[PDB]
Amino acid sequence: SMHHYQWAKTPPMGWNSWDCYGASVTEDEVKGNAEYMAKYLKPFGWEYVVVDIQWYEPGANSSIYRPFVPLEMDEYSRLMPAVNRFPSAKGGKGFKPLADYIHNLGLKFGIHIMRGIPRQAVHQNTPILGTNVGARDIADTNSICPWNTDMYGVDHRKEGAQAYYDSLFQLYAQWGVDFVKVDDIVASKLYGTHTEEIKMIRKAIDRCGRPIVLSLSPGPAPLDHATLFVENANMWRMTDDFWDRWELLYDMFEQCYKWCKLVGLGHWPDADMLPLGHIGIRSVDGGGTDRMTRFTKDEQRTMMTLWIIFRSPLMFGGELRDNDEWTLSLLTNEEVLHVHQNGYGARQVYRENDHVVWTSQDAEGNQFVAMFNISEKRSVVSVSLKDLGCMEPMKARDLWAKEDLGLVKHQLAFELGPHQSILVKLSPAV
Amino acid sequence: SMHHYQWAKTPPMGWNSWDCYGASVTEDEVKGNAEYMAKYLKPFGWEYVVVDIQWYEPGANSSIYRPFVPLEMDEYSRLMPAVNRFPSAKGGKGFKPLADYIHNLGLKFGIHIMRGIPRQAVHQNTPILGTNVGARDIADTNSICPWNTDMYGVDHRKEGAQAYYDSLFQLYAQWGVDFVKVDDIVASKLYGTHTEEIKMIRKAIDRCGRPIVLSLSPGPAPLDHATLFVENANMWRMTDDFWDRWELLYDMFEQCYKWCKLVGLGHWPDADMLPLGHIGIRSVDGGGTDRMTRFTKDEQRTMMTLWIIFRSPLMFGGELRDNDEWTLSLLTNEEVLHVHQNGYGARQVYRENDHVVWTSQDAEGNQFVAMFNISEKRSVVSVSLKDLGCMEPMKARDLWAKEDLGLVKHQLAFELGPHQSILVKLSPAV
Amino acid sequence: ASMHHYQWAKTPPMGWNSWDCYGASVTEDEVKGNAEYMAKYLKPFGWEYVVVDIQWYEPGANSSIYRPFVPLEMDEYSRLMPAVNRFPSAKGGKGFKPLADYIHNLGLKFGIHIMRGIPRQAVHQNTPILGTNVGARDIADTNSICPWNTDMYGVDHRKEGAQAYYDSLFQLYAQWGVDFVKVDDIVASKLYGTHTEEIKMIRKAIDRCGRPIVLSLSPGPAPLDHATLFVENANMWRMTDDFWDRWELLYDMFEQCYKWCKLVGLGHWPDADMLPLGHIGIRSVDGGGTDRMTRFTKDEQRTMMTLWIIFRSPLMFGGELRDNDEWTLSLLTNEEVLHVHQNGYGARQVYRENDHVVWTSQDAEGNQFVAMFNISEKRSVVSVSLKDLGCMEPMKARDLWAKEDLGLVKHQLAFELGPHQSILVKLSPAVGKGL
Amino acid sequence: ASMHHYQWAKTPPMGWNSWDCYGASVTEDEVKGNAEYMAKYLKPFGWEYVVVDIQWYEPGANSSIYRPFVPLEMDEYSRLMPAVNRFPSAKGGKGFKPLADYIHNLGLKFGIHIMRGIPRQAVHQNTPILGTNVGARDIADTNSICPWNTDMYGVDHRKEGAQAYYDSLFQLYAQWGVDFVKVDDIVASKLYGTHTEEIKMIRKAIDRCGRPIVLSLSPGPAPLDHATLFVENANMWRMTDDFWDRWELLYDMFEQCYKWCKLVGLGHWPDADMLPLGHIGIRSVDGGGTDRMTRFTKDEQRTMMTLWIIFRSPLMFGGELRDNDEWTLSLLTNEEVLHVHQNGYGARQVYRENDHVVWTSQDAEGNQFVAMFNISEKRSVVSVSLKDLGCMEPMKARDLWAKEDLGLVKHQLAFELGPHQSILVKLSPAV
Repeated sequence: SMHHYQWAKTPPMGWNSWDCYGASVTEDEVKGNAEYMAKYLKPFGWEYVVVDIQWYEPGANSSIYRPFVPLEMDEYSRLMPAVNRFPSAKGGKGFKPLADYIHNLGLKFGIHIMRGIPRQAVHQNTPILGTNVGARDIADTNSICPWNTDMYGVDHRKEGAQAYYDSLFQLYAQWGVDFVKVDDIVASKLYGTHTEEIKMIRKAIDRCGRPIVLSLSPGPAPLDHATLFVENANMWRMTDDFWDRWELLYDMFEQCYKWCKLVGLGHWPDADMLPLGHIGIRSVDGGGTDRMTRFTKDEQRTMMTLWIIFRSPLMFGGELRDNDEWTLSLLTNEEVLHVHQNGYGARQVYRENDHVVWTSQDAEGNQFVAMFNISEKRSVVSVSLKDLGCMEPMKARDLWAKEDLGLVKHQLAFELGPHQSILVKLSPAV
Repeated sequence: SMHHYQWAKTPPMGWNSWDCYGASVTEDEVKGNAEYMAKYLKPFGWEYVVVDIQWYEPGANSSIYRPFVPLEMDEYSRLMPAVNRFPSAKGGKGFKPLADYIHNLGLKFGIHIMRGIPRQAVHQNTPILGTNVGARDIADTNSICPWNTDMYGVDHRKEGAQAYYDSLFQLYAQWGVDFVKVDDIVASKLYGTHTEEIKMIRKAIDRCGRPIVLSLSPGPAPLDHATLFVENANMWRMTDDFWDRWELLYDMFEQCYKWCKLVGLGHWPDADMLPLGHIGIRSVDGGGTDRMTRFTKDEQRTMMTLWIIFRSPLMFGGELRDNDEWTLSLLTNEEVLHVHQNGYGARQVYRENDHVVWTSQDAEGNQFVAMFNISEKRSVVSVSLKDLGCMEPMKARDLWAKEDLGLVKHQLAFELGPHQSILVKLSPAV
Repeated sequence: ASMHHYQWAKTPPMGWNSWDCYGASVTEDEVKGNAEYMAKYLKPFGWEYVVVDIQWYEPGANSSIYRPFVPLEMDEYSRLMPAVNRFPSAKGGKGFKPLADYIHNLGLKFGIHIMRGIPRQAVHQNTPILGTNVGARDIADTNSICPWNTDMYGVDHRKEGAQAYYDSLFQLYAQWGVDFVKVDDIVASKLYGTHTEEIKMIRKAIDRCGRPIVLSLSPGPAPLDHATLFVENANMWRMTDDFWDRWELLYDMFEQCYKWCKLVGLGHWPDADMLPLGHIGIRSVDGGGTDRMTRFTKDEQRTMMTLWIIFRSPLMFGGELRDNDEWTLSLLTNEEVLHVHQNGYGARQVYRENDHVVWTSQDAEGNQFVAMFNISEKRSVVSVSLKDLGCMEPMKARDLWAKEDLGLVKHQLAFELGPHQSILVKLSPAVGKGL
Repeated sequence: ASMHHYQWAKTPPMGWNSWDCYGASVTEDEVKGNAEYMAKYLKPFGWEYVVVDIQWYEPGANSSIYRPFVPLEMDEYSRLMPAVNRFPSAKGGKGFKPLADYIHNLGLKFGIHIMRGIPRQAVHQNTPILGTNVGARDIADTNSICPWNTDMYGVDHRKEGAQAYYDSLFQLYAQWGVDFVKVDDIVASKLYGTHTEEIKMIRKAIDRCGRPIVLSLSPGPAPLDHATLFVENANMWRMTDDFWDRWELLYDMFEQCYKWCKLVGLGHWPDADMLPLGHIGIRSVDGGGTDRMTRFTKDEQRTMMTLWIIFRSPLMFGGELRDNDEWTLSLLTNEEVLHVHQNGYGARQVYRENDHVVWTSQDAEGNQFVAMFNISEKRSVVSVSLKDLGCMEPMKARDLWAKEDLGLVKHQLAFELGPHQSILVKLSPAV
């Protein structure tokens, strides 16, 4: 129904600078991660290189924002890249040179924005492109982000509000942006979902003339706005910021369950970025510092398995150049990636005693089953073929291990350690 | 496995005794409505004859309950039909004779039940079939319905709880019940959604060996439980009790918008019963008494048109034998019903200035467009073919009037009075 | 002091209550034994109420955990009655009169717990109401229960006969000689909030019954939003949910006292709940414990007594009195401390900072009382200046619990206090007095 | 008894406030004209505060609707200052000292409105805080705004300098001669609830400034949960959101008085808000009205005065005084009625039933005051027994507004009262 669905026919795959560099990534870091993606990941689908929040804040140095500071901005109230961090942006070029470089690697370019219009623009009353009202005249008088001071909300009832958002996506299209992650929009402790700005952004993107995939943040996303999200966004965060802590991974199981009927071509509920590999380099969030992910290998596989079968977008959050062989292997298993790319219909078959099973299928007769022990004790997790809707015996294969398991006549059953999972393909017997 | 979806491949259509007779319908009134349906309505899909709440309360005489009164019940804590109101239930036969009669007319039989176990069973500690525990041992000590005194909630953690629900659906299956409307389960001012009982009921149905369509009430249904409802129920009420008042009809537009992505084969968000024809005979609800519906003809058409394109179940709430020719005409237009039976993908194309357009399609390429003026002022309501996704000129037909309208080149546009609508079919031009 | 019933509780009620020791299950013999102990060791210090707590009408009660949907003992007018197995003197329809007589003969007063409403078994049978032709069924609220007890349904004040039922209850209680009623499921409720209309019906029933009956309301937390209602209708009302011998609950009470201090006055006492001292949990499993001596340390026990004393909470001892040791009894028989509860007024939090708190009050003879508390986890000096107390000159100081003169204080009071430890001090004039 | 600042408001403050007539936009000449009126006609009856309401620091203010995000008049120490265009005597950095001097010379007292916090522009420019090496930006809360005005950010009491900033504000206000401050965005907030920590900083700043400054808090509804806090820190606090000349809001006040009546006492006055009487809405558009005489009927006006009087709310006239008619003035100059406000105590609701309400209070000479109200839509007799008043014998009765003896009353007071009409009666011992 919505043309923009065609811009994300499978769930977006890429890298995002937040978990490794907070608000502070530099051009060289972005390029290095892009070069890695081009070389090792791109043939497996990984394509977006996304500069996360506050690329317009020259003094950013962490995940903790420096409040009330000046921001780089053009003459039409539009935030611009900090030239110290992004030297190719010198001379008002913005992100075009960086985006060109990324496109020349065969990749796509993404940016984070904060909902609204900068506070400094509203206080100074700087101009808006394409109208003779000033920034001050389109601001909401009662709309802020509770955890960041950069912006005020834009009031869609005001003349010039749509013009401002149109002008942002003109700029981003000029730069060659392919993806935008809009933040302080899905959930807010003070205000709830900013629905009207979502609609203004949808319209701005549709007018700018370029395919720009729309990601919305942060969660938890209310189901009450399911129709709005499904129709307007290509991806939307189910949860608040995800980190390498078991408790947050445990919690994702329920959110997937809650959102599974709204997953479909072009509109992807988002389990958030993958905190794998080397993270916390200039981020202090998640209760950690400079580290390798604190998820155990079992937890890492559990996460990948759930995000894969659910069909979350996959946005790697570590510094890619520091990946070891293990970490790279989580990204490049063709059999596993078939479930994400070509599976559909994912659903929770059951959840009982902290054992969970999910299943999906492809168009070729295969059924995929992800079985999870999300308890604190080792245990056998099982599911009958009848509960999967398989009426005959099936061949089983462990997709992560790439290992035939033989014929299964009645049930699948595996001993799984705490937080451990397995992903199995069932197919018709020979 | 959602095998129960197959029991409601299209949204259930039928008649329900609440709006005309409150809690107090008699066997004769049910039979008469069933005979009418067999004769005039069955070829158009109308098939369920549903006895609404409190068939077990011999003194019921209104929509206002008589609180704390004795209820008709068997020896296993199961409510039974009141023999004074349902004479064929003499001798412990329950509803089997009535259901047989209804089946012999080529129709299906439905009943209303209240969640839980009767308070009188708990207080007397009457037995539960198939166990040695008593009613008192399975009751929740803190679960009531705030607007009816008949039951206490059942506690799924107690031994015997599932046995009790299993026993209910064994009885209903013995009677030949094809449809159950379970109340005090979706929403509750005191407790929210009774999720655990929904699951016990799903299980009891699945175990009883007969196809029984599951309807849940009352709304508003939380979007947060969309997965649970979609997987467990065939229909669930979006709203608190719907009545012949413009305000409630106006409000339904938003609920349909909220629920539209969860509508699909086997699982139907429910806009509630149609307060058409002669209602309020022994009901005082909705702010009215014995009357013909207070919806104007335009309003009645507006309602039918929205429920049709949305694919709400259609449960007629008036005393059918008092239909006039106008009222019957709302129920026997095959061209309109096709949109309900075979349409899919219904969505709100836009809502602006209290003008609303919805569209859906069938697999044969027809596009259906419902255009609504829900404002207080006459106006032209229009929509471009482009916004419908039609890339060239089309022919249009008014489905209610059964009248070709000719070619449309750029936009559909009609003058519509306040609260008036039209339903149009678009197909390729010659 | 507009309301006549204020005169029935000029000082905050003091007594004993069966809940913390015996749950819902106390017997006549236990009640009498605690009364006898009170008469002989406590009565000269103001302890006078002997309160039979919840479910004296439930013959099979055996714990603090209620046995749901069981038969209850009741008369022919929908009124609950004492279980005769547990209260043998109630045989022959006499109810509590004999037990109350016995208590009155000791020079004490008698109290009972009731649950708001009318028994569900009355409403379902539709049993009669004294003094009217409507039945129990016709006065019940169709949407009013207690979420943690199944005995009753609420009564709907709009229905004819509702007031007659409550009047009839207090006619019964007056006939028995009841001097005190603790009405439960009325102040707070997870489902419904405060049952204001029933509070008013009960005020009226009491006023009509012709006997002075002190009205206690339970359970908390009491909303400040209903401060006026509570102040004008009740003699005491619970500030908190059930209090037990856990430091965390005692720590929390400091804030609730702060919140309620301006509504404390003659006849109308915010209630910090019963004192879980001595031997408790005999047939109670609440509070996370079983049969035990209170888990409060001695310091905690003093800290509790000190706050309740200066605050002017009602004092309802919750342990089985006959098992008191010397230490426990000493908490109850210090006249110098009790003077602060009986004759103090104006109690206020002077400050709270770094988990140090100081409260002060005074009497009409110009003595000033100061309670100082370390509610942190570390030993520390807690101090307060005379200026902050409003004392303009040097004062003599005395440690009321220790009964020990501390000498002259020129500028400030200051004491090293262990974690959870407190002190209660009296300040009186030095200028103008001999040496 | 305990708090020294109670002695600065031994009776409930009485005065005039510019909001209901001039919104945010009053001028020096308008203030001075109202003050002159007060001095001439009102001062002998207790009216003494002349209060300049919100946004005296916003030079372009022109209504009750704020002009968001505009630059504000401010000194080098992040402190808002009077707009010299509106207050010409403030020229040359003198602030409100000349105006306050003029007012004091009339035998009156001077009040100002402030918004909680520190100005956004000070935080963005990081202007200094007097007496310290920190800046405004170092003391601001990053998640604390007013939802209905854009001028300030909240101050974070945990930060070094925070107290110094509020101390500096009250040093300025004391230098000017301020005698009363109304602090807004502090009692209630849709986003954040009661700003309890800033109330305590303000209490402390006032206590340190060396001058008696009566502390009024706004806006309501004030939560009873914070009764202690308000009673101990403030001289008055708003029970309600902004009160206007609409029956519905007057009707609602009866319940708020009932809820707050036990916390009324010397020095600490729950506040039923300003009196929308006389000529209001001159440059205000709030309350659903424009330039007008109050839409309260005479009966409603009396009913309001009567409740505020017996309850002992502060009395802050909100109209342009110079346009009073003889009627309006009469509501302010009845000494017999005012005695109930000045010397009454113990006010309580005797009952409320069928939209009839009776309040009573007394004085120390044993007079008893009874206010009887018909707040229904129908004419009716409203009565109350002497027994319910606690009068154990017959009493003389006098209608205080009419100044008319009514004779001996043996058993009950009873009067036929129109809808929204009331009466105020004094009962005193017979012979």
